[PDB]
Amino acid sequence: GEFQRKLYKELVKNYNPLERPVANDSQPLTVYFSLSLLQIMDVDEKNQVLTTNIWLQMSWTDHYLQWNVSEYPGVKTVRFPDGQIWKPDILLYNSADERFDATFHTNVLVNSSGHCQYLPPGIFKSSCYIDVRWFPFDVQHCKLKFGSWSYGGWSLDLQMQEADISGYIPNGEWDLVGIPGKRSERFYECCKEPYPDVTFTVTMRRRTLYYGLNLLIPCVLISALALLVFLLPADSGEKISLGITVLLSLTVFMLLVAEIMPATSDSVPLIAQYFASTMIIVGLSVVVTVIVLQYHHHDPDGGKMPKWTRVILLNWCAWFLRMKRPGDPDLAKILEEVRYIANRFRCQDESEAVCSEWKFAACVVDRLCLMAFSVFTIICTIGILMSAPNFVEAVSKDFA
Amino acid sequence: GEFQRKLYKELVKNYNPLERPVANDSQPLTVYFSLSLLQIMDVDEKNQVLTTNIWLQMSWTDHYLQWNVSEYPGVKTVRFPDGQIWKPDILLYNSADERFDATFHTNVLVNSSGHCQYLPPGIFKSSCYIDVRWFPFDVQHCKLKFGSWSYGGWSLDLQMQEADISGYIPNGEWDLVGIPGKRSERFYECCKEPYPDVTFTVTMRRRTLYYGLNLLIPCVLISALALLVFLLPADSGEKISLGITVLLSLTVFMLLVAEIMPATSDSVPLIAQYFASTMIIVGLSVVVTVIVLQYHHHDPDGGKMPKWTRVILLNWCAWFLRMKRPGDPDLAKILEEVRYIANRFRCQDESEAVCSEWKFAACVVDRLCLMAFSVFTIICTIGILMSAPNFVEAVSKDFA
Amino acid sequence: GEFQRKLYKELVKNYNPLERPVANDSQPLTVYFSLSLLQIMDVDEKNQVLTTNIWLQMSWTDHYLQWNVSEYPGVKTVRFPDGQIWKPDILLYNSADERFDATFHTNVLVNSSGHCQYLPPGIFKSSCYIDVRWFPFDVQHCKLKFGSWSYGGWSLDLQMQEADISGYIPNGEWDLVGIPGKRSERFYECCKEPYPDVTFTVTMRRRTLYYGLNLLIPCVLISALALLVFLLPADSGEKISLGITVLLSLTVFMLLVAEIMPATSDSVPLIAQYFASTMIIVGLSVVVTVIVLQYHHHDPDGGKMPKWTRVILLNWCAWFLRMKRPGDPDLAKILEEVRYIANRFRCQDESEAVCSEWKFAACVVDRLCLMAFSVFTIICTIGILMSAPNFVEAVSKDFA
Amino acid sequence: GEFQRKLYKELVKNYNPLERPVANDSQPLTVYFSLSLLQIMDVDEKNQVLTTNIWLQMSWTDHYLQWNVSEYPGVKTVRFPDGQIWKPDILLYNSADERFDATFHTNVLVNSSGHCQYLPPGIFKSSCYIDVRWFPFDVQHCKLKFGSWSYGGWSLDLQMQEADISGYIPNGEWDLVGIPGKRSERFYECCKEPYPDVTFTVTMRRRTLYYGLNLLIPCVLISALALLVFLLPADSGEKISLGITVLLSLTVFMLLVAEIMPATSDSVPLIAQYFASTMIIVGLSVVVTVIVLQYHHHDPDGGKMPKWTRVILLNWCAWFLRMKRPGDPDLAKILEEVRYIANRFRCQDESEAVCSEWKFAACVVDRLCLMAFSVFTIICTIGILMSAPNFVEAVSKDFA
Amino acid sequence: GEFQRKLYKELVKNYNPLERPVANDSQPLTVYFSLSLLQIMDVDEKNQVLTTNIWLQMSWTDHYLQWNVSEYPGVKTVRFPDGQIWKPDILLYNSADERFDATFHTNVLVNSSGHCQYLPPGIFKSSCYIDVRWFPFDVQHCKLKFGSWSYGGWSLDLQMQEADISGYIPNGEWDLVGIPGKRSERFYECCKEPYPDVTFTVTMRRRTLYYGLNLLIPCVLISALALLVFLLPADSGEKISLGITVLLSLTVFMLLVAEIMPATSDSVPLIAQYFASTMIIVGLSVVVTVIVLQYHHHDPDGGKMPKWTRVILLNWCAWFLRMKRPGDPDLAKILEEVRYIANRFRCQDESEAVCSEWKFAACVVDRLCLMAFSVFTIICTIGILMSAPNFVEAVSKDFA
Ligand SMILES: *[C@@H]1O[C@H](CO)[C@@H](O[C@@H]2O[C@H](CO)[C@@H](O)[C@H](O)[C@H]2NC(C)=O)[C@H](O)[C@H]1NC(C)=O
Ligand SMILES: *[C@@H]1O[C@H](CO)[C@@H](O)[C@H](O)[C@H]1NC(C)=O
Repeated sequence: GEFQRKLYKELVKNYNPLERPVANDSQPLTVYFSLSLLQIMDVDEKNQVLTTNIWLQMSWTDHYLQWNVSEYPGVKTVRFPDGQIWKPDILLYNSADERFDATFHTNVLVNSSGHCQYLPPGIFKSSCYIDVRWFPFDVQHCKLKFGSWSYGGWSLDLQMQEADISGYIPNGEWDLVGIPGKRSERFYECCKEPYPDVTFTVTMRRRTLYYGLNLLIPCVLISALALLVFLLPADSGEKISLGITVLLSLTVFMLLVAEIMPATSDSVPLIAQYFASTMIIVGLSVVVTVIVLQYHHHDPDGGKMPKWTRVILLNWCAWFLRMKRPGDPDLAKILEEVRYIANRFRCQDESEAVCSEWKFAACVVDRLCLMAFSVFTIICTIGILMSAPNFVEAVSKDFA
Repeated sequence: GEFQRKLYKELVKNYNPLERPVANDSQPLTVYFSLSLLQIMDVDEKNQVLTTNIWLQMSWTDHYLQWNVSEYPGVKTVRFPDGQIWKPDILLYNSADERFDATFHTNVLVNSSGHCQYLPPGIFKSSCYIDVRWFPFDVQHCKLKFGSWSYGGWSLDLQMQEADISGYIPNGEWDLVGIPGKRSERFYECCKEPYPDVTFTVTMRRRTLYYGLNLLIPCVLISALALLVFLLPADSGEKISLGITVLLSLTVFMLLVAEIMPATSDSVPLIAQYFASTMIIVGLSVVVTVIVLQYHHHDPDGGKMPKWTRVILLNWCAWFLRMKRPGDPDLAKILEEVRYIANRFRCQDESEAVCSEWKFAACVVDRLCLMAFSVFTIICTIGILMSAPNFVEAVSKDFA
Repeated sequence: GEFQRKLYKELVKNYNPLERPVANDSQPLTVYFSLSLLQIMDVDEKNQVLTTNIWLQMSWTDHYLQWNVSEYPGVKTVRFPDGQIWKPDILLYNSADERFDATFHTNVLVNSSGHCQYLPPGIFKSSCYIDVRWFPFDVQHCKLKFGSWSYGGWSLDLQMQEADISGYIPNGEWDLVGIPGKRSERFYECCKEPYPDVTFTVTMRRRTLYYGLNLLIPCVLISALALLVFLLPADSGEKISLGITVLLSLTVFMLLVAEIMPATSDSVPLIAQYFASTMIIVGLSVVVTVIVLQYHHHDPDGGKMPKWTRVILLNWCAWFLRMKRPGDPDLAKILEEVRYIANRFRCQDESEAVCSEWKFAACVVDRLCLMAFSVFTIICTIGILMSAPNFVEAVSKDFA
Repeated sequence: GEFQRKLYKELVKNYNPLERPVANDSQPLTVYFSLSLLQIMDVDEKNQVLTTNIWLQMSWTDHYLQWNVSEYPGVKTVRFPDGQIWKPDILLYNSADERFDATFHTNVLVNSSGHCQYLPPGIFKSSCYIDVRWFPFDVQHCKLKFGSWSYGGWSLDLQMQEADISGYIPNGEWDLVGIPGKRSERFYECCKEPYPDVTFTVTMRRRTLYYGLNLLIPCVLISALALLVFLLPADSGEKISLGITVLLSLTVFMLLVAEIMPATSDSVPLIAQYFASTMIIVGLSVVVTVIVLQYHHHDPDGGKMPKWTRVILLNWCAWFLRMKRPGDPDLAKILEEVRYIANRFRCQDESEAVCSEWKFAACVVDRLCLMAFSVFTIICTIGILMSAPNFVEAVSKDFA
Repeated sequence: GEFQRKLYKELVKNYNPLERPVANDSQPLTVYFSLSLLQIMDVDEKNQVLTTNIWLQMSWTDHYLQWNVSEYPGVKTVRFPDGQIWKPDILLYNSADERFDATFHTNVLVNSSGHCQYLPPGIFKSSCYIDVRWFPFDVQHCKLKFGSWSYGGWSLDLQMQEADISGYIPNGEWDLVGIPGKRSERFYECCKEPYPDVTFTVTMRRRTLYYGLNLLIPCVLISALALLVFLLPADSGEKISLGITVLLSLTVFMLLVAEIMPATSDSVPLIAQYFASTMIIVGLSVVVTVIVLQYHHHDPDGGKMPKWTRVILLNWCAWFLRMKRPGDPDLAKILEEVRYIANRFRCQDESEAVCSEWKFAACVVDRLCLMAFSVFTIICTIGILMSAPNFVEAVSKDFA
């Protein structure tokens, strides 16, 4: 239309995009800043980078871009592209992107009275410290710092508007708690100039269903299965094989899990503590199984049971465990032969009884060690998990 | 040619690319929007990104770019590059690309009467929520939202044309069902201005042959092989070794499969349910094998069989399982010697029979547990799979 | 030089880069298209993308860029950069790159009579469907489609020149067969305008030495080693352990191989068929070994051999397998004692013979199952491989 | 404001951005250079690239960009974008980025008297040689070299300002020691022109908690568990199985650890030395276990114990190890029969004693080898770790 | 300064950046080309791409950019940015980068007499065929081809200057041998125009310490450990378990090593040959162990030793191996009873001797196979390694 063509011709006359559009040069220009969170794409634990989808919101009043609607009927708003009008240089201070300005520069919508709007979308990759002390029950507070790169408070004073979460898309791995923010003023040393900024901090809570189903349950199941060695009779030769195979499975699960948590060194993760406890328990179980095996295959002709060990185990433990311990010249010549055979059989029988007593001693230490290790593992696996804060809330939310 | 040179010189005179080309400034400009789906490249389950090959289609009528063919014989169409004529700022709202405008800006083809065409190709990376509750039998509905970034309904009203799938290239992993779309109007709070848009939703069905051949069949084969422990005689010492080796193979297959599904926590995947069932069954089988082994190697001098257990197993189970349970002074001196030897042999024989009865008890509990576990595994592996909807359609399409 | 400076000043006067340089506006402009294949970089099986190194070749006659050599002695050719002269907008239709125009825009070399040459190099990432039905013996036909994005046949008619392979660099993984191409005309619905294009299809054959050395040979070696269980005496307790360990090795090799082939679901790959056959054979071998073991440790006091089974195995199989089956009052008191001892020994001997006959039955079923499984595995591993076409040519080329 | 508009109009008149702004052409221009370290993002060991977050600081005095504040009240500073004023071409010499200039060009802030400030942020990817001789106890010195690309000392002399670490964000994997720097002058061959530069070297110390918890502790635990073979009685058949299973676990841990350290060949890493020692110890333990087993199952009818071996082991080792070694015609016919039986039993008994002596010899070599291997492993695992410098400081910092 | 401002104003008057700056249009322009190698970043074996850090060096004499120093005191050199003066279009012909021009365009330094210098840095990704026939002892010759894209020899004749390696940074994985180069002329078919170019070929030698420490030593150690099966007594039941466990470890090491070498099919790598030899040796050892086991557990009631086998083994091998092979009516009734018992014992004793002879035969074949396999493995592992050329030089450089 000729009206809007004339308006466009008149507006850009003697216009400098390098000039702050204010009526009085000694007064600042008010700029309103806000956010519109859309999607939390990736929370990188290893490299400490949070990737989000954000719609920036800026608004300010211009002095030169005004006109009378009556003179130009039918046209109410005009649009200007990049590099033709002045716009604030608001930048994310703590960015972690190769292109520091990750905003797709769109048009600028203008009032009939100078008010401007600017909503550049973009995917931001900030840098926030991530704590995994209570992983996978952690709650993080990542920050987004925004401010003018070169303008001062006496020239450009930012104002904060409450963040928008209306169009937020829920994420299946992180539960958003809230995104508060507040305006802050930072004075300098030389000069009384304030330097306003708007900082938005994101609070999100990890959803624990996936890890609780794929790591805690299977690992505790293998740990429980490792206790069966104490219920296996020593006559079969599968005790050490079974124990070492559970150890191998635990090592494989360690290999599977090693790639998730980062390489931090500020605090030992809860998953690391629990896995160390489990592997130590399994190793101790293997040691006990070896001791029991060396008790069972004890040589009957070796040293006899010491009185202290006998009275300690076979009496006291049996009392506590409620188990019962099992239990003519030719005529002379043949007489000596049968006597020798009978005495040989008698010696064999007494040696067999001597071996049986050691077998019973091994069988009675086995159940004691079973009870001890069962109590140890249940207590450890309860305490380690219940130590972490907000565990009850996490299991109330992600399981019910 | 001099004719087209003159036409080009005349057309761009007093032309502003920042002006909406309409005859009346108070009336909107009609713009037709459409799509031409070409290829579904990648469906990223973990990061929830769908990558497609798309040819956008836009068309509108211009008012200033008209001429008489008689005045310029031989020339019917003209082409303009980027930044020389006004074009709509149609953008994908829900994009997930670093460059928000992933369209390769091509030329604009012009009528002899102002009609314009614009087909910018590009590879789009949208963000759509992906459900894996019925994985790998899922059907997803990803959306593509298109609309003007700054223009209003009173100025630019979009119109929807049916999508084109003529040049669609079939994908070996996803089966396209259809790509419908409809125009929608969104009114604002202040003002009665409609804000039209065109949303295209893609419906695709996963092809299940690959997963059904590489995951379900091998895993169920190992699960079936794990049942052989109940057919292995207890005299050989390979029962625990075999069971724990099947457990190790299952753990390795878990490690192989862990990397496919995402880390969501909204619903337990069907593959997760089935794998948990299989591993629980294998663990219970190992427990039963340990119990059977401790029954087989029971000490003959220990506690006798309780009457309740004897009558429950050896009579009732044998009835049900249809198996039969197996079954001169020197003269005095030598007489006592041979009597002692004979009595020793008699005691050994009765102890052997006592042990044989326990061996039979173990052999008869073994088959009962075999039957129970076989029924359990077949019922579980049938119910878990048949629970998912459209399973019959999936196996009718991807297997016949 | 002043001559070339004057020529450059004169040439660009009143020149519009948006005008088709033709003498008559109603006639088309002939443009010759060709290719110069240089290197096949990557053939992506999973995402179906072929990456090549290409030198495009374009040539056309210009009408405004002509001069007399006598007027400008010493200068024969001139060069123009991007955006200063008109060049055809030839684009790869089926591209799979974020930047749809993957050509590095170089200069344009000009005749003294208007003829132009343009050779923009670039690395192209097209999208071609890849078949892995006969993997790793496949032969693929990937296509490259080239044509003007907006110009018509009445204005710009493409002409095809034979492709150049003089500077082709041989690839160690793919053997190039040839790169033919032909010109095609596509008429529209409204109008009799042809729309010419040039399509180049690449035919390449996979080199099979690497896969044939790293997958087929080792896997068949483990499959052959799995047959040794039938030559192992049952007295040793390593049969089940050996079989399950070969199964574990096969599972590990499956894990190694799983990452190569794509996730397609249109056809079962030959490698998948062969691996399924091998794993099924190994599982059946384990089942047979369990059956043999349960035959060997059969209780001598259990049910006797059925007559049918005895005559079927011990007679017929031995006939076929050519193996031979192995084979004073005190005086009265001592008389009864020695009689009892002798009768006990006699019963023990007959029970031992009864057990020996079952041991022989197991030993004779073992060799029969060995022969059956050996024939099965050799026949399967020959037929599966020889089923694929061009197998003889592949082994003649990549092995001799 | 009209004042700042007039000032902007006056400043850029007859201004050439290609001219060095100095009053006297024969004198150099002083430029101050500094740094503001913000974050150490990634220390790439394999490809030797250090990625940091840096805010460059430059300052210099301009001669043409001056004005009187009284003539232009209310305006004190002006800002200029890229390409409108002259700025130094300071570049990182030893960069490892595809875009050699990884700085986001921001505005330039100007005094009222010509002084300029320029703080372009960016993420830098330098290339510094990384030493892993003492990994994971290493301390690296990566360098950042900055200097003008084309200007000389007689025209542009750099000056160094101390680095800023006020806004440094601590990293969980690297502990920053300090970032010193100094100015250096490099004369040329032809000409007495100095060429100043500023080099900043970063000193950082690796935090060892993660590796010390996930690699050293578990590996030494498996190494200790491998010693249990010497406490396992030889009667059970799990010695070789246990040893080879610990070997398999060690191989799996090698596979897990192989991907961390780079592929350098200048020095053997400490972790490589320690792992080689551990695997050699385990292999030697397996060899000793095989020797002990072949001693235990020695045939009683074979060669007798040599006198030298007997006196060396059974006497001296028992002295040192303090273990005790265990310990009528018919009448004639029956007489000969019982005599034959008794002599058979006597020969069996003496053969059993002969075998028992070899069993004791194996049992006594077992404990000697246990002691030797325990001393070897503890000494090796102490010396290898304590060899590295700053080990005490590392364990004092990262563990207390 | 006003002098340099005036000089800049005068220089760019009537200057065309599209004109070759020569005094005579019919004469060529001499351009000197050189290189400054800085760092070899990555040598990609799989995709055949060599990434380097390069400083290009170009120099030529300009005719229009000259001035008198007396007229402009104090200014000796001027700098021009991209796109304001003519510069040669030297491009790397065999590039493998998406951006074909990987040079960061810097300024151009100018004499007071027209001489120009241009040093654009950049990271280049060329494409050179990589041979791995002798991996990891290979020496590669990658090439870098440079030449003008459109200018001819009659207009632009390149001249080669020797490469610079003063600032070369040593690489821990590749040892640079040298970077020679030579100028070459390529005539065309139509015309006698030479087309000069400068080609630089890089010769580098791989450092073998890392591979020689992590692959050859551990693999040969496992291969040596696999030979212990022949020193293990057959009475213990760990022979097959040990052999199959070494096989499993070898398979795991194959999985670890599979990802290093590329997927070429032109030649079998030395590492592939050696690994195939090792796995074949281990498989043959397992086969021999099975044969020995089936000899040891031979049934005493089966077929007797054939005379040929007896004389071949028990005599000849024992000769060669120097081992010795081990070694009143009631009165009648009791007489018959004791006679029967004695005859039973005699038959048992002779059967035991018959079994002992087979046990000795197995024990004597075991050591023969041990010697054979030891000789085989040492000879193979020496010959395969020593076959490769420059092996002695590699072990002299990377080990001493
Ligand atoms: C314009 O360029 C073309 C080739 O690049 C030249 O035309 C060729 O000339 C030769 C000799 O007459 C013929 O054999 C060819 O058939 C021609 N090819 C084509 C495509 O026409 C021509 O020489 C150049 N013109 C000038 C003045 O140099
Ligand atoms: C600008 O502000 C100052 C004080 O705030 C005042 O003295 C001056 O008059 C103002 N100038 C204009 C044009 O309003």
